[PDB]
Formats: sequence, C-alpha cells, structure tokens
Amino acid sequence: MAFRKSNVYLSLVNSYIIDSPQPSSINYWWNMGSLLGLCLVIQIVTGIFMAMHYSSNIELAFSSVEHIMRDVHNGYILRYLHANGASFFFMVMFMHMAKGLYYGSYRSPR
Amino acid sequence: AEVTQLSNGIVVATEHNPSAHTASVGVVFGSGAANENPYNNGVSNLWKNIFLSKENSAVAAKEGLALSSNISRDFQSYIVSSLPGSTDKSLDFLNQSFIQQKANLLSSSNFEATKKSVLKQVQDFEENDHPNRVLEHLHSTAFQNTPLSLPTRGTLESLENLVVADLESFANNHFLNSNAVVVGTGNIKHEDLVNSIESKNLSLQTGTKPVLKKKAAFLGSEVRLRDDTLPKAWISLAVEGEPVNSPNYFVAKLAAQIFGSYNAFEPASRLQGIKLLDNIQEYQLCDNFNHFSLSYKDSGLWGFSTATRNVTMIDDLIHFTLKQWNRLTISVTDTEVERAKSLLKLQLGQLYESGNPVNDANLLGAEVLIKGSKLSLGEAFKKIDAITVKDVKAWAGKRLWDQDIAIAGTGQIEGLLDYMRIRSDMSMMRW
Amino acid sequence: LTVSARDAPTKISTLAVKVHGGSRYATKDGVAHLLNRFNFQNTNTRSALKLVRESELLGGTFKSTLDREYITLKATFLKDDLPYYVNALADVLYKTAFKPHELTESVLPAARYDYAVAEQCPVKSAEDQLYAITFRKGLGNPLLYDGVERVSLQDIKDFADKVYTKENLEVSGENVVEADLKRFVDESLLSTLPAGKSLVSKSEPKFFLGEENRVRFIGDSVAAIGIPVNKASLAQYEVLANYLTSALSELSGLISSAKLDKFTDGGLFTLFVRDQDSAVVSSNIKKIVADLKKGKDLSPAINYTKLKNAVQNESVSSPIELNFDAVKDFKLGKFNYVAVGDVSNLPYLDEL
Amino acid sequence: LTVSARDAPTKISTLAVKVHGGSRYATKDGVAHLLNRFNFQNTNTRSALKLVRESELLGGTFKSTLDREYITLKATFLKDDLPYYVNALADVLYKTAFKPHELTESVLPAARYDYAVAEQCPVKSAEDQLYAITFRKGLGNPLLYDGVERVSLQDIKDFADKVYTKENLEVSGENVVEADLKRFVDESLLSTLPAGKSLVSKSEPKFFLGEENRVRFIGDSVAAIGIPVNKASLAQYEVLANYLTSALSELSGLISSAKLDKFTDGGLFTLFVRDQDSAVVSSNIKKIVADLKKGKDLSPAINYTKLKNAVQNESVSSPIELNFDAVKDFKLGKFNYVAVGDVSNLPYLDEL
Amino acid sequence: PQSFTSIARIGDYILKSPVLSKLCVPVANQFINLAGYKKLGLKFDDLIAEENPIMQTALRRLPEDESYARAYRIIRAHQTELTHHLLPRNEWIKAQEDVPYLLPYILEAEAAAKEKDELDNIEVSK
Amino acid sequence: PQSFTSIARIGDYILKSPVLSKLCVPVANQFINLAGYKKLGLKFDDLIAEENPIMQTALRRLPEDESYARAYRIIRAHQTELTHHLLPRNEWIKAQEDVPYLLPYILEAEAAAKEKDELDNIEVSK
Ligand code: HEM
Repeated sequence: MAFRKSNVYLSLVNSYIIDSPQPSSINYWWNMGSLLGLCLVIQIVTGIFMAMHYSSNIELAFSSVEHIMRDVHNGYILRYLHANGASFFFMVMFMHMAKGLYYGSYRSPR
Repeated sequence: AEVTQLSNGIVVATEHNPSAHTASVGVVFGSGAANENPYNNGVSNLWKNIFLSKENSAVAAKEGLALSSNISRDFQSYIVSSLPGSTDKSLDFLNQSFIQQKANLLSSSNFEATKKSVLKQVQDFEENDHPNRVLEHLHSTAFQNTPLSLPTRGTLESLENLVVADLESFANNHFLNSNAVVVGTGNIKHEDLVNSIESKNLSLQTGTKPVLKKKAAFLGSEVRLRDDTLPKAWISLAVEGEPVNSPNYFVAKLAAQIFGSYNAFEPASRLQGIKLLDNIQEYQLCDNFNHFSLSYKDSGLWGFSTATRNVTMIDDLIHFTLKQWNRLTISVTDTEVERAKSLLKLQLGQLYESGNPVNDANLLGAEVLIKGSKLSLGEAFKKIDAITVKDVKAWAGKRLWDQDIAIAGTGQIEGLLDYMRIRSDMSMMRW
Repeated sequence: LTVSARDAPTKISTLAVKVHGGSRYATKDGVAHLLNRFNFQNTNTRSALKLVRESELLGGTFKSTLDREYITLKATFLKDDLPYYVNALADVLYKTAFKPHELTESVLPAARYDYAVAEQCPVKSAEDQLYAITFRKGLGNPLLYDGVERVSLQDIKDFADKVYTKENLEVSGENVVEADLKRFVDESLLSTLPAGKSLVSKSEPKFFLGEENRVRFIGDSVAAIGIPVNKASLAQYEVLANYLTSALSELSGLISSAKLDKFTDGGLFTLFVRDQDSAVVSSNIKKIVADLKKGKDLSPAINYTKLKNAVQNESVSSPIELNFDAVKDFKLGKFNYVAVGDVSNLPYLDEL
Repeated sequence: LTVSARDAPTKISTLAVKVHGGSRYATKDGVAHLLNRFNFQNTNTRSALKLVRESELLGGTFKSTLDREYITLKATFLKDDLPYYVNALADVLYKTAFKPHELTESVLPAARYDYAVAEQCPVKSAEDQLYAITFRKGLGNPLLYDGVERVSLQDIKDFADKVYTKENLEVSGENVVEADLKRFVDESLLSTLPAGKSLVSKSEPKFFLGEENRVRFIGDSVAAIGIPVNKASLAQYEVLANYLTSALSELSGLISSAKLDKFTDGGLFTLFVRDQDSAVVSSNIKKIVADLKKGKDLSPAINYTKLKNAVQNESVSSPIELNFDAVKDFKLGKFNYVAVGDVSNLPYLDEL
Repeated sequence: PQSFTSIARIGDYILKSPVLSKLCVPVANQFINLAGYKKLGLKFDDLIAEENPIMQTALRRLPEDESYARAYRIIRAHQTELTHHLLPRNEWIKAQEDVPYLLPYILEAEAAAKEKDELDNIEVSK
Repeated sequence: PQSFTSIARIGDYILKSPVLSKLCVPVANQFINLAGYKKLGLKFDDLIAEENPIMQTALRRLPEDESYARAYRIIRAHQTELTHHLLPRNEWIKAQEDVPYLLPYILEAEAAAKEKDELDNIEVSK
C-alpha cells in the first residue's frame, strides 16, 4: 500500500485531511471549522510573537502594549492581528454554532 | 510471401502456407461497428448471425464447409474455411449465397429466429460477461458522441426495432467492391484463387460507402456502473493511443509489453520482470491486469484492464500502476526495453503464425484494407528492434504524461477514489 | 525418447515434451495434478525466478498442461534459442528440487484455485463423474487434487521418478529442424534419465455400461450421456459428434456440447445438455435420447468431420488417421448417464 | 384430528401435535425443513418473543422437529397450564404471519446452520443418499434445505395451507387428562381449521434394488448398505438390526451402527460402517456382506429386541406392535449401496 | 426522538375526525408544498433520520427494488443540490406518488421494540 | 543488519583452515558459555531478531515440530527471566544440542531474496 497510508503519522494526516470521505453536497457553511482552525493558529502565532515583548506587571502592562505599538518592528500589525482576529474568531465560531444548531448536527449520532 | 493483386473491382490478398491443411477463402469488408448511427446499431452482429444461421450453415455443411465471421470496430469478415482441394466450392458458395441474391437468408422466419437468438445472447453478454462489457463501456465513453463509440454487439434498446429493411440498407450502403477485400490463407496458391474469382463473375456492387462527418476524437471521461451484487471490481482506464498506420504504433505496443499482463494465481506469472509486481504482491491488490494497445482506423486506446477481489485497496492499485506509467517518461531503463522487445516479438509471432487459418484471414484482411499491402513478420521484427529507449521516452512524454484518461468500472468500486485524483496522479512532482 | 519434429519458414518455434503421466496413471488421485502444477519450479541449479526472467529476456514462454493421459511441457520461443530451451526442459525433467516449503506456499494454492475454478462450472463435474462411472479406476481417476486422499511430498517424488523415465516420454515441436533437435536432445541431461518402463498398455480399458450417477449442485443444471467406444468404432462416433453439434441436425439447438475424447486404446463419446431451468433439461435430454435410439444417417457429415478433424489435428503431436468412409449410420445402444444440478427435477436412466 | 392421551399422577406433562408433513410430502425439496424452522415464529396476534418469554414465565418450553414423515410440534409444561399451551399450538398452526423479514433474518440462517451441521457429518450424508437412491421422488427427497431448488415464501405458505389441515394431524400427550384435553382442543382455534384431505398413502412406495451411489467427501469414509423392507418383513429386519448392533454377533465390532427406520407402509434397514481409514472400511464392509449373504440365526435375539423395542416404543405414542415370534433366520438378497468419502479405495457393488 | 406510533395515533385521530380533517389537512398540504422537498425529487420517507436502530431495521427490511429507487432518489437529491439548482418541472415528485413505502416497516419495527422493552420490565403477581 | 551468507562465509573460512581453527574456536566456546543464553534454556537461533522479511519467511518455512519446541523454549525463557532466576541444572541446553536448526532456512531465504535483488538490477550488454 501507499506510504501516506502506511506511515503512522502520515496515516493520521491522510485519514483526517487527505482522503477523509466528506459528504458530496455540503455547501460553504461547512468550511467554518477549517476557518476556525486557521484563525486559532493565527491567534497563537501572533500571541507568541507579542508575548516575546509583553511584560505583565502592573506598572508595565499598558506601557508594554504601547511599546509594542510604537517601537518594535511591525508590532502594530501583530497587535491589530491579535485584537481583530479574536473578534473574527468569535464571529466564525458563532457561525459554526449556528450552522450546527440549524442543520441538526446536535442530533443522535454526534 | 503475402501477395496482393487488385482486380477489376475487389482486392485479392493471400498467403500460401503449404504445410497447413485447411485452406480458407473469405471476404473481409471495411465497414465494422463504427460506420453507422447509434439507432440501427447491432446490424453488423445481426448480419453475422444471419450468415451463420441454421439454413446457411446446413447448406455449407452438406458440401463440406465451415462458416466463420468476426465483427470488429472497423472491419467485418465472412470466412468459409474448407479442405485444400475444395475451395472453388467455397468460392461459388460465397458467391451464390452472400454476394448475389440473399432472399433465402432474409425472409421473416430465419430473420425472426436469428433476431431472437441475438437478443438472448446480447442480454446474456450484458449480464454475465463483465470485463468485456467494461472494455466496451470504456470505448463508449472515451470516444463518445462520435462514431467510434458504438458497441460491437449492439445494445438491446436499438436492436428490437430492426427489420429486414435495415439489413438490406446496410448491405446496399456498406457491402461494396471498393470497400471489400477477398482473402486466402492456408494452402491455396495465389493464381488459382484469382483464376477462380475471374472465371465466375463475382462483384457485389459498384459504388462507395458513405464517408463519416465526425472523426474519432478522444474525450477524457468517466463512468461507473457500480453493482455491489458482484464479488469483484472490474475497472479499466485508458488514454488516447496511436492508431494504425501511425509511426508511433510499435512503440505503443512495446510500451504495453513493458508492463505486460499478470495473473495472481498462476505461479509462473508471479515471477515476471515487472516492477509493479513488487508493489502489488504484499497485500494482493489485484487478481489480473492486462495492458492493451488497440489501434483503430482514426484513433485508439492505451491502458490496462483489471479485476480486484480486494475492493478496499482499489485506489492503491490505481496509484501504483499510474506511478509505474510515469516511470515510462522519467526513468525507464534499457533492460525493460529489451525484455519487452523480445516478448513483443514473441507475442506478434504467436498472433501472426498460428494453426487456425481464419485468424490469419481476419488480420490479413484488416491490414490490407487499411494499409494496401501486408508488411511481413521480418519487417515488423526489424521495426521492433530499431526502437531505442529515447523513442519510448519521447512517445511517453507525448501520449502519457498528464494526458486525459477515461475510466470505466463496475462491481464494488466505492473504494475507487473519484476522478480528479486519478487524473492528477498521472503526473507526479518528480519523485 | 522419440524425437519427432518438422520445419517451416517462419519465426516462432515451439518445443514440447509429452509424458504419459495424466490421471490415467496416478497412484493416488490428484498426484498428477500436483506434479503438473509442480513442473516449472526450482531446479537444483537455478531458481524458478532465474529461469523465468532470463527466458523472458531470451524471449519465450514455458507452460505445462495436464489431460487424462499426457503431461505436456511446452516452450514457445524465437527460433534461434533452441539449445537453451532444450537444456531448460531437460533440467526441469531431471532435477526439480521438491521442497515442502514450496509445496505449501506455491503449489497447493494453485491447486486449490484450479480445483475451485473447475468445480464452479457444472459441466466439468458431469464430465469427470461420467469418467468415474464409466471407467472405475483406470481413466476414471479425478483430474485435479481436492484434499480427499492426503498426498504427501514423498508420493509426488515417487510418482515423478516413476513417470519421468526415458522410454515413457517423447519430444516433439514445431518450427525446429530435426537434426539440431536430435543433436541437442543428446549431449544433454534428457539422455541421462533412468530408462524405466513405458507406462501405456494397449488393450481396451474395461468399461462399464448402463450406470447412472446423480450429483447435487447449486446453479445451472446439466445432463450428460456417455458411450465408451472401441478403437475400431472411433470413426463412427467422431462423425456422430460432428453431426450432433452441427447445423445438419435438428438436435443442435438442444445439445449444448458434444465431443469424442480419443485415446490410444479407445475413447469416450460424451454429450452435455446445460440450462438454468431444469424442465427444459428433462424434456431436452428425453428428446435427444428418444431420437438417438432411432437410426440416424451419418454419411452427410463426412466431409464436414474431415474438415473439423483436420483443423483439430492441425497442431497436436498425436495424429490418429481415421478413415471416415466406412461410416453409414448410428443407433444408440447402452449408455452411461450423469445428472448434475437440480437433481430431483431430472429424469432417471429408466425414464430415458 | 384424533386427539387421545394418557394419564399418570405426576407433575410434568407434554403435548404434541403430529402433522404428516415431512420430507416425504414436500412439493419442492427443502420446503418442509423451512416450514419446520418457520413454525414457532410470530403469529398474527402475539409475537414469537412474547410467546417465548410468557411461556418461560408460565413454566414450559416448545420444540418443533421433523422426521421423514411427521412434523411434530411439542410443548413440555407444568400440568396446571394445559389450555394455554393448547391455545398456543392452535394459534401457531392456524395463523402464522409468514413474513419475508422473518424468512431472511431468522429462518434462513437457522436452516443454513442445520444443513451445514448435517452435511459435515458423513453418516447423515450416507443415509440421505441411500434414501434418495432407494426411493427416488417419494420418501427420498432431501430432508434439509440446501438452496438447490430456490424456494421463497409463497411455496412455504401454500405448503402450510396444504398440510396444516384438520383431518391430517393427530394430537398426543403424556400426563394430561383425556377428557379436558378433548374439551380444550375444541373451544379453540384448532377445530376451525379447513377439513382438508389426508396425506397418508396406503400403497407401498415403489423401491428400487441393486443401485449404488458414490459421493466424494473430505473426512471419514462410510460404506452404507440399505434394504427397503415391506410391512410383513418388518419384524425380521428389526431383530436383524438388534442382532447386528449387539454382542451376540461377530460383526458389531465392524459395524458402527445399523438401524431400521420404520414407516406405516414399509421401512428401510440401513447399515453404516465408518472409519478414518478406508482399507479398514473396505475389508469391514466386504466381510459384513460376505457373511450376511449366508444364512444367519435370528433366534437368540428375540427377547433382547423385545427389550429394545419396548424402550424404543415407550417414547413415541404411535406404536407399531410387532409380534417378534414368526422370525427364524435371515439371508441377504439384493441391497442398495452408498460409499461416502475416499471413494477410490472403497469397494464397488459387484465386488461385494 | 419521537416514536412513529405516537405520530401515527395523533395523525389518525386528526384524520378520522370530521371537524379537524377539513380544517387541518389543507394547511398540512400547503405546508408540505411549501417545504420544498418534492422539488429535489424526494419522497418524505427519504428525509427521515436513519441513525436510529429502528430505521436501520426498517431499511434492511425494505424490498430490494424500493431500496434501489430510494438510493437513486437520495443520490439525485445530493447532485441537484450540489449544483445549487432544482430538478426540472417534469421530474418533480408529484403529490400522487408520495406514498409511505417505509412507514409500515417502521411501525412494525417500533412495535417490536416497544413489546421487547415492555416484556423486559414485566411484573408477575406479588 | 549483516547478512547470514556473509557470516557463514567468514565462519567457514575461519573453520576449515587448521591454523585459525585451533586459535578461534576455543575463545568462541568460552565466549558462548560466558554469554549465558544456555542457562535460560535457549538455543542460539531463538535469539535472532525476527522482524526482517528474511527471518519471517525463514520462520514460516520451519517444520511443525521445531516451531512448537521453539515457541516453548522462548516462553520458558520469558518466564524464568521474569522470576529473576535461572533454569536448574537439568534443564540447561547442553552444548551438543545447540544445533543450528534455523540456519539452512535463513541461508536459502536470503539467497532467494538476494538473487531476486540482482536479477532485477541486471543489464544486457550494450
Ligand atoms: C484562543 C485564542 C486567543 C484569543 C481569542 C485571544 C484574545 C485576546 C484578546 C481579545 C486580547 C486583548 C487585545 C486587546 O487589547 O484588545 C488578547 C491579548 C493578548 N493575548 Fe491573546 N488570545 C488568544 C491566544 C493567545 C495566546 C495563545 C497568547 C500567548 C502566546 C496570547 C497573547 C496575548 C497577549 C500577550 C496579549 C496582550 C495584549 C496585546 O498585546 O494584545 N493570546 N488576547
């Protein structure tokens, strides 16, 4: 058999994102989970590259956030990606939950 | 040694093998099951079974003859094999009961019984002959909406509305003299044959068959008649191959012989020189597969046809044999080329020389109809051994690298992944 | 060891070695099938892989078939590779390795597959049951191994060096010159075989008439009649076969198949009617034997059977030259019967 | 409907309904076994689950078995629950639902299992082959459904309507009163059956002698002889069976088991000799028939078979009272033969 | 989640009564025609959720022709919703052929399961 | 990791030349009885790693009696290593019954796989 089905990590990645049999008639509302996974990875990455500069005292929290905003290179990008990707994360999550409770995927097998 | 002479009308082609016994004289027309519309289809098979009927075969058997026929996708043949001292009897029987009046053959008792038996055997072929019907569906979806797409035996829905008017119209439109070739194999000499065709006047018509409006163009398609009652999974995929009288014909047959044919239960076919049999033999991914190379008049196919009892790993078999197909373009060796050269010479020798003088009649009639004269077994062997690895690489880059395929399946084929993965696994990213 | 070849100006030759080692001469039944599936395997010099690969590089094909009398070892090659294939057939006749590890791995699954394929067709079961009720333990051993009598490896070795003797076999071929074939069969290891006794005995093999067997089988039903024939009356039954399954009769639409199996000593004329429904098998075989019990005239089928026997004795190496002109009529006497399939809706031998 | 039982002052009773619907009276073959497996399925009023659980709470059990002639529906209960089990047998005879979902889910797997079990044992194979070559299409229909004749629900429904009639059956019982059982077979749904035709024939069933069947089988070898006996020669063959499978003869060490199956018309005396070996079975059955072709004394076996006949007749309540005293001697004449297993090392009929 | 014998007893009480039938059946017909499952080529007995054990037994007890036609109607609904179109006007399921072909099987299966769970909790005289 | 044909070749060359034999086999015997795989009741051909394809085929070609005795010796070695004891002096594998029983099957299986590997890398003269 194939190497993407034989190797243990590649068999997991295969069975989840390569040849996982999805139903033939799903529309654009089922892509919100992939969008939520991407936006979660976005939040984690920009959060790490902000926490490399954020100091969490009481005398340095807001001053360190506005030090990220003003002095570190492309820090305005990182802070606005975090603070806006959180809002987009929750809006795509609300769409995910509303799709789930509209199309009846709270029902008997899941 | 395969001599051809054009007479007033017909073309005579013969080969005299003086050690064979049964000399076999027949006429081979150049209008098969791809020279009609899809509504009168099966009239070629109906003509074949009218010629092979009880009346005609009893008349031929009382005199000492044995009838034969073979319908293919551009030529159809009518062969009267016989004893070597008795072929003027063959010639005037084929004159008196096929070329002149056929009113004894075409009245509504013999035609009704023949049509009923043809209907029964065509539906028995459709239900109980599974690899040939998916090769036929492969032909029907590869060249679709275009006259090479037709079933050879004919479909059931376009066979119950056929009467003697259809057969008489087809015999007026396609049983011509600029369309026919009379052949002689076995041990008849050439000049007594044409002496007996020119003594008794034998000419069918004078005109010319109607030329088609649409040439055979490949359309990359897909079809699946999944019947999960069946125990196996017969699929077959094929690309556009080179037709007859093309310069890249023998390299197509050689590239088919590179991958050969296999049978998982015979212990002498499990030990061949194929690299695919080290991938498909540790989980037993298939039962048999055969790489054909069919070459019709306008275009042709190139692919393999398999059967699989392990219906969960179908996509792995497809993926492994398609990576082996990409090995033709990128990194084919020379020992595979020489192994396929010797095996292709063996296969063409087993095809061209055999004991039966009616298969030689059909092959000689076809390749004198399309080409004009028969090339010998020596010139074919020379053209085979004049093939280098770079000619195979150039042909494989021409006709196999990222080309459109057509798939035809049946049985338990949900495990067959659908089309775009199979299409874009014909081209890999260089490993 | 009789070397009998002929020449032709073509490209592809064949070399065959025929031994008298079918299920006519099997000690336990299914031993000849195991030897036939055993044939082209590991020699003591080279493998079954090296032989196949280097012969494919040299351009040829080995095969080994099995019928009731012979085991045929055929090799089809390009014409200029005669001494290698002569030496390969001599190697595989002399010194096959006979290992248990390849008996279980490669021979027994092939035998099981061939037995399942020949079982799932309902006409081969009727044919070998017809043999087993006509000739009891002569020609009537079953053709294929089926696991009834347990065959060891030592029985296969004993049968193999019983049957692979020099006076028993003979070598024929197409498109080889006789001088080079007779020079390559000598200076070989086919000449250094043990010169054992030839196995064929030429008197007629003691048939039994008026016997019936009824086999239960799911699927499609057959009914088969079978007449053991002598050596003198071989021509009349050959004309009868080529008359019955031909358009001269009105009985060709009922008879699905009919054939005469010929041997050295005599033969067996068999006749199968197969259908999916079974009342049609009952009425068809009743009409067939009730019309064959009256006298049929067989002289119109003489030229046609001369044609059919020329074209069937084209490529065999055992031509029997029958006369076909002392044939005038036929009237059926006593006949063995076997009914396979839907067995309760099939007529008995008293009903026919 | 001739209901008649007997009484004894004890606790556990049984009540049986014998219809004449075995494999003797089957229209297609395998129909009666499918009806027998279909018997205690769901009716039109209550299911097959409610009946089983409720009768387990009431203290009893049901069974449904099939011999060659009878289909007997048996109910074993505590004595204080007679009319419930009478009404349950009346409902299961009258108004079985005959559902296809109960055919394919619950009845066909049980029939497949029982056919596989009775096929993996070579004695029952020899017995039914001996039946089918003695009596052809009468008693010799196959007992179990194997799929050879495809039978679906409509034939089972029509056969149940043919055989489940009023004047066809009989009602037996042990440890019930007779008067209130006669009152309880009335007041019920069993007297409202259609008063159909009786199925028992008074003619003796047209046997055939001197016939041999040889069936190939993997496992143990069985040689079985079989003699169809009349109604006057029933006692002589009964004492012959009880003389042969006893210590009085020299032959019970060779004979595995011999038994006479009795019917109202005649009977069939079968004799089975089996082993793993096949030369053992060969010499054994040759010695058996070569000693039985002489005259055997049947005088010391009379009191012993009176014992064995009493212990065999107290179980059933259709006793055929033989007098056992007009018996003097035995001499074997013509006999049917069947050889199952390793057939090529088993003797034929003219060798015996 | 709601057993079909409950829906069956409520619906049969609505249908067999005169004053409720001609006042609730027109709004039911308009509700079914407004739901739009017939425009995709579907009877209602394809719409029912299948991941019960009752529906699994009721779909394995279906005849072998209605099962093939049901699989084709489901697959055609999948494809004609994949294209985001509707079926043409000639291939809409007409109101005369929306017969319940599955409901007798589901009613017998749920009656069998209800009798099984009623018999498992039985109480003899105490 | 190392082919048994190479081990057999080096061992045959060490063995059948009399200068190296009388110097190499006594230290080999002392190394074997100092190794201590015979105190657990094991022959040597149980110790070989069974996770190559060569060893897997060489085990599936083993006869039916030596396979059962091999499985018993492996299980007994597992148990007496579990209890952290040794087998008693009666149940030690003696040096005369430390016969190589798996080695012909290993040699012929690796010879077959080796011949396959160099038959499919063959080149005709060009
Ligand atoms: C679940 C995903 C996450 C969400 C929804 C999220 C959301 C938020 C929000 C809304 C803020 C406030 C921004 C503002 O001031 O308006 C914030 C602040 C912050 N988050 Fe996250 N966050 C996530 C993950 C992470 C992770 C994993 C880290 C650490 C690696 C991180 C690091 C930070 C930091 C350092 C701040 C400080 C203020 C700033 O610079 O923005 N975040 N987060």
